[PDB]
Amino acid sequence: GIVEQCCTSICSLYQLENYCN
Amino acid sequence: GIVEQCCTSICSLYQLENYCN
Amino acid sequence: GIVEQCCTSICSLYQLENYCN
Amino acid sequence: GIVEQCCTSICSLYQLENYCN
Amino acid sequence: FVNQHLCGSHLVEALYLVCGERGFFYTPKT
Amino acid sequence: FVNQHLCGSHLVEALYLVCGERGFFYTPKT
Amino acid sequence: FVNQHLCGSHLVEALYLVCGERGFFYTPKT
Amino acid sequence: FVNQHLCGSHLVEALYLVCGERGFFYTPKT
Amino acid sequence: HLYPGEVCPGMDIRNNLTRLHELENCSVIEGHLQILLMFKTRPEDFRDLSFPKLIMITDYLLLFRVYGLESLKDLFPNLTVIRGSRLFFNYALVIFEMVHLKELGLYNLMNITRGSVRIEKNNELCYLATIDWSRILDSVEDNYIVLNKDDNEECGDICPGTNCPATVINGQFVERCWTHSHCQKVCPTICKSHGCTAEGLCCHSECLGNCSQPDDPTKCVACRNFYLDGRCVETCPPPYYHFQDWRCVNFSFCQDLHHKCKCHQYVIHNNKCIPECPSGYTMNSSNLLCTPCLGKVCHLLEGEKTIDSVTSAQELRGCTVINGSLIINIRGGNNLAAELEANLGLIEEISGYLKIRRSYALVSLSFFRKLRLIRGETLEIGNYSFYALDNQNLRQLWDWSKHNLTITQGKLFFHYNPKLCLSEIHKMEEVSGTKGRQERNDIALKTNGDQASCENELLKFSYIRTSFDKILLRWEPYWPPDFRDLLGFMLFYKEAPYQNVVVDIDPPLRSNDPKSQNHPGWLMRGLKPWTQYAIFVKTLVTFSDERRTYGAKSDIIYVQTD
Amino acid sequence: HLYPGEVCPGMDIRNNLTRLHELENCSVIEGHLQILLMFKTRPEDFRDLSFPKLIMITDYLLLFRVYGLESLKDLFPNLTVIRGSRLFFNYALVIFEMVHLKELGLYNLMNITRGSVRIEKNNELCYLATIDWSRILDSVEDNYIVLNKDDNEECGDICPGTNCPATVINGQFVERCWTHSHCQKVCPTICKSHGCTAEGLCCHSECLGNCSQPDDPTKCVACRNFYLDGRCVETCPPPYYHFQDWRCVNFSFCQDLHHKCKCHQYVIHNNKCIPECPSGYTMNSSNLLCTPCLGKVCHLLEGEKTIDSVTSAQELRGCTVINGSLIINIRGGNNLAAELEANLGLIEEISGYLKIRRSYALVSLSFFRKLRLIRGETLEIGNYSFYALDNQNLRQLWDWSKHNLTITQGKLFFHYNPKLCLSEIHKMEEVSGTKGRQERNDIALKTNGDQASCENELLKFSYIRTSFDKILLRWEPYWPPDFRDLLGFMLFYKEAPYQNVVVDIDPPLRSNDPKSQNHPGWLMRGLKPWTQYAIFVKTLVTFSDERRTYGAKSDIIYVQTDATNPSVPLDPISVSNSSSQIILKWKPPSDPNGNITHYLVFWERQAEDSELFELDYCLKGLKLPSREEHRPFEKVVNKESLVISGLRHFTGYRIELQACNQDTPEERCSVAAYVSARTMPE
Amino acid sequence: AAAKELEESSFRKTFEDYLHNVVFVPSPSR
Amino acid sequence: AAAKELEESSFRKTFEDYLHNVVFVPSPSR
Ligand SMILES: *[C@@H]1O[C@H](CO)[C@@H](O[C@@H]2O[C@H](CO)[C@@H](O[C@@H]3O[C@H](CO)[C@@H](O)[C@H](O)[C@@H]3O)[C@H](O)[C@H]2NC(C)=O)[C@H](O)[C@H]1NC(C)=O
Ligand SMILES: *[C@@H]1O[C@H](CO)[C@@H](O[C@@H]2O[C@H](CO)[C@@H](O[C@@H]3O[C@H](CO)[C@@H](O)[C@H](O)[C@@H]3O)[C@H](O)[C@H]2NC(C)=O)[C@H](O)[C@H]1NC(C)=O
Ligand SMILES: *[C@@H]1O[C@H](CO[C@@H]2O[C@@H](C)[C@@H](O)[C@@H](O)[C@@H]2O)[C@@H](O[C@@H]2O[C@H](CO)[C@@H](O)[C@H](O)[C@H]2NC(C)=O)[C@H](O)[C@H]1NC(C)=O
Ligand SMILES: *[C@@H]1O[C@H](CO[C@@H]2O[C@@H](C)[C@@H](O)[C@@H](O)[C@@H]2O)[C@@H](O[C@@H]2O[C@H](CO)[C@@H](O)[C@H](O)[C@H]2NC(C)=O)[C@H](O)[C@H]1NC(C)=O
Ligand SMILES: *[C@@H]1O[C@H](CO[C@@H]2O[C@@H](C)[C@@H](O)[C@@H](O)[C@@H]2O)[C@@H](O[C@@H]2O[C@H](CO)[C@@H](O)[C@H](O)[C@H]2NC(C)=O)[C@H](O)[C@H]1NC(C)=O
Ligand SMILES: *[C@@H]1O[C@H](CO[C@@H]2O[C@@H](C)[C@@H](O)[C@@H](O)[C@@H]2O)[C@@H](O[C@@H]2O[C@H](CO)[C@@H](O)[C@H](O)[C@H]2NC(C)=O)[C@H](O)[C@H]1NC(C)=O
Ligand SMILES: *[C@@H]1O[C@H](CO)[C@@H](O[C@@H]2O[C@H](CO)[C@@H](O)[C@H](O)[C@H]2NC(C)=O)[C@H](O)[C@H]1NC(C)=O
Ligand SMILES: *[C@@H]1O[C@H](CO)[C@@H](O[C@@H]2O[C@H](CO)[C@@H](O)[C@H](O)[C@H]2NC(C)=O)[C@H](O)[C@H]1NC(C)=O
Ligand SMILES: *[C@@H]1O[C@H](CO[C@@H]2O[C@@H](C)[C@@H](O)[C@@H](O)[C@@H]2O)[C@@H](O)[C@H](O)[C@H]1NC(C)=O
Ligand SMILES: *[C@@H]1O[C@H](CO[C@@H]2O[C@@H](C)[C@@H](O)[C@@H](O)[C@@H]2O)[C@@H](O)[C@H](O)[C@H]1NC(C)=O
Ligand SMILES: *[C@@H]1O[C@H](CO)[C@@H](O)[C@H](O)[C@H]1NC(C)=O
Ligand SMILES: *[C@@H]1O[C@H](CO)[C@@H](O)[C@H](O)[C@H]1NC(C)=O
Repeated sequence: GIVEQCCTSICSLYQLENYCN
Repeated sequence: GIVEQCCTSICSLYQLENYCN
Repeated sequence: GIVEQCCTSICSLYQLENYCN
Repeated sequence: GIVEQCCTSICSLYQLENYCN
Repeated sequence: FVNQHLCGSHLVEALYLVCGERGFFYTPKT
Repeated sequence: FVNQHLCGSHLVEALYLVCGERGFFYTPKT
Repeated sequence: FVNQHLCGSHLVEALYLVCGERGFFYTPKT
Repeated sequence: FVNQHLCGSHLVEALYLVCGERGFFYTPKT
Repeated sequence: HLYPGEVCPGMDIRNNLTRLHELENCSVIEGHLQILLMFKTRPEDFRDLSFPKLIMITDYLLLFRVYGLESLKDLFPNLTVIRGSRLFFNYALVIFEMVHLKELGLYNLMNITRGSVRIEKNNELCYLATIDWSRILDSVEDNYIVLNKDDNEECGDICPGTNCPATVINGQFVERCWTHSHCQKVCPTICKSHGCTAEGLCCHSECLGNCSQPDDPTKCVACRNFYLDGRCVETCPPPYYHFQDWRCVNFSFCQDLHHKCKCHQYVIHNNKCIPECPSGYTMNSSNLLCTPCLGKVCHLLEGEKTIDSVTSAQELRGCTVINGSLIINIRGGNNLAAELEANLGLIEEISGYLKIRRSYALVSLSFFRKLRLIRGETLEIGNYSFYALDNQNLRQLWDWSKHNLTITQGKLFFHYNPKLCLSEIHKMEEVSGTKGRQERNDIALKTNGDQASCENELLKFSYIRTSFDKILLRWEPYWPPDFRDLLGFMLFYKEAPYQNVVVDIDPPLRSNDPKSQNHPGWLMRGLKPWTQYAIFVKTLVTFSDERRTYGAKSDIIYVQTD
Repeated sequence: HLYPGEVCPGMDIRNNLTRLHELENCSVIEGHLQILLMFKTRPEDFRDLSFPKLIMITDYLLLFRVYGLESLKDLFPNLTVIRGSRLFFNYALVIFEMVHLKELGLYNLMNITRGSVRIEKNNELCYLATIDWSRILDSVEDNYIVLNKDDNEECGDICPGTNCPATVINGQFVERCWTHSHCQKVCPTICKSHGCTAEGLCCHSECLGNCSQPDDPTKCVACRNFYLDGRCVETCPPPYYHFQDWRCVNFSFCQDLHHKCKCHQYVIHNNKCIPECPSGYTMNSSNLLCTPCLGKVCHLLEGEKTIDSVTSAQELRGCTVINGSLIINIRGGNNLAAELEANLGLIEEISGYLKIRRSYALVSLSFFRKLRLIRGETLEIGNYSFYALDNQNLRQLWDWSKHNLTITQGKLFFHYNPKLCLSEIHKMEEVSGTKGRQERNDIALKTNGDQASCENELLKFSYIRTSFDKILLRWEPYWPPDFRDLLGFMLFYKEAPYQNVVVDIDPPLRSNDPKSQNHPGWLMRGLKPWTQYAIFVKTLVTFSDERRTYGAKSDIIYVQTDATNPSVPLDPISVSNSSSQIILKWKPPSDPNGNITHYLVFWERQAEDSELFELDYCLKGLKLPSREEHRPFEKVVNKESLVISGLRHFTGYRIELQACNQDTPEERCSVAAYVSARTMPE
Repeated sequence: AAAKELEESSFRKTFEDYLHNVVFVPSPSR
Repeated sequence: AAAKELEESSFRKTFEDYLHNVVFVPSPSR
């Protein structure tokens, strides 16, 4: 989930790259 | 004694219960 | 113990009979 | 773009880290 | 239950009301 | 005979009523 | 690149900076 | 780390301070 | 007529106004509509952009972070009704984080049937106090408005004169409008349900909100319940079937809807085109009728679901068997309980455990109607089938008169439940039949039910002495099985003009009970004559870690002085 | 001599005075004496009953529920010293539930060495406020006295006159006595150690309390430390041995004491006849000496002991190995921690678990000196080797600098510990190495340490702005890693003339940090001039069920304010004691408003009134009353008076007086106070 | 006393979370 | 606030208990 990745953990740019198309 | 308990003091029902068998 | 028998449980007259000699 | 990130927004050091090799 | 110092026939009838049945024996030795 | 949990001076007077005479010694070793 | 736990408009602007162009569609079934 | 909108030689020296060593290549195709 | 456009069911729009022209002509959008995440928009991108074609939305509507937009009276001048079947945290109108959005002009909106409105983080919006939600909504106490331009009091949101109704609500006349031009229309106190026309006459008994002619089902604007072919209708005449609580369709339509998942395949029951049948029913190959038979397993995703609102709730609407575990966590602030009951556990079994964490406003669990069994085949960690934490209003679980409970495995976990007293807890242990499982500190014996004296013991007043300046009360001296534990007598006194409902007394000497002359009392001096007082007493005793002697409280008594 | 009677070790007496005659002759009882439970006694059963021979008791003394007795001046006129080796809930004198006991007469009691005195449920006893316990005891704050006849104030516990010392204690003189006859003896402030004689001279350096002759070891009354054959001695000379901290015995004595358990068989160490040897020691077949060797297991009854006082504690005095489990429960109210330390864990191991339940005043655990290993071979129920509950003062467990901890099995149980924050808890988890054991709710994460912000995060002030009526602070805005969790800022302020040591602030918009222009601040208006203030700030954040971000607090800081114009110089009195001298005296102003530099003094020559020059006094009606510009001035420094010289006879004077709290730049000074005066005629 | 405001702020935070959770995964489908 | 008095009363009760526990068993030896 969103805070499960960016607030529980810290998101990477590669993790957010799947949230680019 | 008798007046020592029932007249000097006041007897209780539990005190007189020993004067039941 | 004392309250272990007379306050935790309730003592009997036979239990207190050991506390007569 | 360049002023789109460093003047429109403010660049971060991590954003400029892609502008390191 | 009365809370009073007691003598005479008052005390006698009180004791009979307490005893009812047997209440008292008479064996000091036998 | 009360059927109740007992402490303090209630329990003290109960024990004195049970004992009457001697009741308790104090010789653990002698 | 920040290394920090992110919420709110901080996370919103971070996501917009990551996406830039299209980034996200809305076809779960169609 | 400055938190400010940047242009000109300010931005140039900022980029040189970020890069230090190599920082940027020039191969779009080769 | 009544709806010259089309349906065009709900799809949500992102990142630019390009896909918006897909949704132009359509009269009433089935489903929901969201518009989100458009940073590069301009105020010029809306003056050549308008949709009067939409009048009603079924479920909800959402506006989230789109720049350059300042009003809504152009984009939707004629949206009128929100039904609100599929809701959004008990909201159907989301206006949130909208930079530059300063007004609405949503004057044609008349009734929102089900749901509420939440407004937040919109530091340009005004004209907010000029909106009577009671004309449009029922539960106006479920509307959240914060972080706005109205919250820093600057906007003079006025209109030039009379027009806009200046109605006293709380302190004075509140002028009702949408813009400086658009007043808020108020129908009279007789045309309230179906709406009124322009001069104020009542519409037809099947109209809703607006009607092109007063008292005409063929000349309404919006149907109350159901639509059929230029006529707002009360029900479906044969051979027609209710579809999504708004219209009547034939057998051919809902028939051919089924033929396309070859996703919500449909059936028909109770003259209705519905998605599915409940338990004990069977489809039909001929007409898809929920035929009764002998013998609904809503199998969850990973056997687990956090439940927080109606949006979580309607996914489990009408289920009978739960092949999973449930998590009840509502940081609420409003009682959802009736609508919570409206689509919940007509069930008997839970395969896994049950969790109830940190829910605030849940005073009871009576909305659980038919629940009997917990299988507990997957436990809460720590070997629990049941969980309970931090319930600031929970007092009653159920009435154990007719409510039952069957527990296979697992244990109980009770902490910080400040109005949950231990009597019904032990009753739950009894009716559970799992009393020989709970260890020490499976129940917080300090925090559970520590805000009101509950348990059993009642003080009874032996004697009452009144005056115009003196009060003495005498009651039967209760003594716990350890008489040392009584430390005092807590007394609560006050006056009482109605009957719709502090000092201390030291304990007297016990010392015997043939004649325990220790009937305890307190003298009150602070008396007013002719004055009704409300007095009651609590017994202050010593806590013990064991099964503590619960202590006594007296009755609230009313004493009128001279 | 010094002790004509005998030892007669302590036997306790019940139910009648018949066995009391077994204990007549003996002068110092080893052990203790209890007198208890004689309901069928009479006051006439004590008038023919007296024991002056007893002078000192070693351990303790007890009086419990004996009827008919009213005093102790007859039964024990001459008891003087209580040593208190074996104590009784840190007491040595029990006066309890004694019906008709109305007085003591215990004037000869002089020093109680170790222990205290508890008096309870004795509804006849008086003459108690006349008893200075500080003359007899050291720690007088451990003496509990309640439920007595003095608690319903009726007794006139007086003496006829002078004799009894009326010493001030708290509010006034407290007349010190025992009866209406017996005063309470006070030795002077130099004979305090060994007592004083009748005239008040100091006794010998080995006497105690009383001595028959001043400065005589052969004519004391009670020994301070040790007794040897008509002499109180400082130590045992060879070949004698200290026995029970009071005497010197030969080798044959403690030798033959061993030969009687064939129960406390005895050995010898450090010139002392002792019960047993500690670890690493061995007996001797020749002389029973605790010889050192290679490699003390105090195996409990049922492997378990509830520990509540020194009476519990001395049973494990000197032990090295505990073959059992320990339970610490002291419903207290008094720190026994030093005396607790004095006979405790010179050990390393506990074979079973450890329990700490509902103890009140135990602030620390440092009295466990050498404690290293927890075996936990028998666990607490719930699978614990450790227990902790309801400890209202416990803050530190140990300094983990040099103290260590090894835990074999079991888990940790932390509940209701409002001054025990999670930091040292997790440090104990770390040093234990048993961190991979504890589940959820092995630590109460809502009650443990919830009375003070503890853990790590410290606020740092960036800027300080001061005034005489304004305060602004600026500090670094801390944000937890979820920035939404910051609820607000808790601020505590007060004034503080010493340095031996409420508002809230909304958090600002975070929104960035290249230039997070959000340095938070608060303005105070409520300032007093020249006034020292003490301020500190705490961060209010949202609780989370996980490892919550511990939150910050600020340092306590001290800021004095600036200083305004001082108040009116109070009471100007202008007397002219001579024909040209005028004393002007005054009080300080109500508000000095800073350190007063000086007093600005203006005296102005007022001429005579002009209407008097054109009046005909030769006519009847001759009633004469006997009465910028730089004015002459003075800066009176450090004086509330000023005599003025060079003044006219018969001239009224205006006087304008001010005070001044600032002198060197741009004098901040008071407002004008006025008086008028007249010099004497010549 | 005012702890309902304390949980109300967490309610606001949960409302922040849920919209973000809606926005988060329509895009990763691979 | 005054809970030290509350535990002090229990301390008094414990002191009551312990003397009674001393008085209790020197007598049963059989
Ligand atoms: C907006 O229009 C509706 C149309 O009638 C007004 O009436 C409300 O209609 C709904 C739909 O039937 C009613 O809800 C129903 O409640 C029953 C329980 O009472 C439930 O079993 C049904 O399933 C359904 O949900 C609602 O009670 C009814 N309310 C009233 C006051 O009549 C509505 O009043 C209009 N809104 C305003 C602000 O005028
Ligand atoms: C009553 O007489 C004694 C005799 O000296 C007075 O002094 C006290 O003497 C004892 C025994 O020497 C001292 O106790 C010792 O303390 C040390 C640590 O300080 C410890 O290591 C020893 O094992 C022993 O326990 C005690 O401190 C000492 N007290 C004082 C104040 O000097 C005592 O003062 C006399 N009582 C009164 C009321 O004057
Ligand atoms: C909105 O309506 C116009 C008008 O056309 C009507 O709707 C069409 C879908 C069709 O059913 C026509 O018979 C109706 O009269 C639509 O414009 C038409 O678009 C089609 C392309 O799909 C084109 O071939 C026609 O020539 C257009 N006709 C006119 C009069 O412009 C428009 O596409 C509709 N918008 C949407 C989103 O459906
Ligand atoms: C059975 O119903 C279908 C569908 O109903 C249509 O859509 C509804 C929403 C509503 O608008 C109805 O009035 C419509 O009829 C019918 O199929 C359509 O019939 C209309 C007749 O005017 C025709 O114009 C459409 O082209 C038809 N649709 C298709 C896809 O061809 C059907 O006629 C109904 N049958 C009976 C017996 O009533
Ligand atoms: C208390 O002392 C008297 C006096 O006798 C002294 O103490 C004895 C123990 C013994 O040592 C005598 O030599 C001392 O002179 C005791 O009275 C004597 O008791 C003994 C028998 O016990 C008897 O033979 C004597 O005749 C008694 N003498 C006198 C003068 O009465 C008494 O017994 C001692 N009591 C206790 C409890 O020790
Ligand atoms: C070694 O000591 C013993 C015992 O000492 C006696 O008891 C002490 C409490 C103290 O009172 C000492 O003064 C005592 O001497 C001696 O045995 C006693 O000796 C005395 C001699 O005066 C004699 O009167 C006693 O009867 C003896 N005791 C018994 C039971 O018979 C012993 O003499 C000492 N030996 C040496 C070599 O000093
Ligand atoms: C909770 O209880 C279950 C049941 O005894 C425990 O799970 C068992 O664990 C053992 C070994 O770990 C397995 O051999 C069994 O098959 C397990 N049984 C089941 C039903 O899962 C579990 O260890 C307990 N947990 C706690 C924390 O006590
Ligand atoms: C505490 O842990 C111990 C260790 O596993 C458990 O005791 C075991 O119980 C089983 C069956 O009950 C026995 O076969 C083992 O021999 C026991 N081991 C030991 C070391 O005693 C115990 O069940 C646990 N108790 C709780 C309440 O969790
Ligand atoms: C569930 O409860 C229903 C009502 O219970 C009835 O009333 C109470 C007072 C008890 O006496 C109970 O035995 C009665 O039956 C029942 O109709 C139903 O059978 C219950 N179901 C189960 C599984 O217990
Ligand atoms: C117990 O602790 C003693 C002191 O510890 C010493 O100082 C600290 C700062 C650590 O660095 C520690 O490692 C040092 O040894 C030790 O003397 C002793 O060996 C320790 N015992 C055990 C069993 O760890
Ligand atoms: C005194 O008490 C003892 C022990 O109980 C007993 O043997 C003796 O007979 C008693 N004497 C009298 C006079 O009561
Ligand atoms: C609008 O957005 C869609 C998807 O985000 C993209 O395909 C299209 O090119 C965009 N059009 C314009 C004009 O930006």
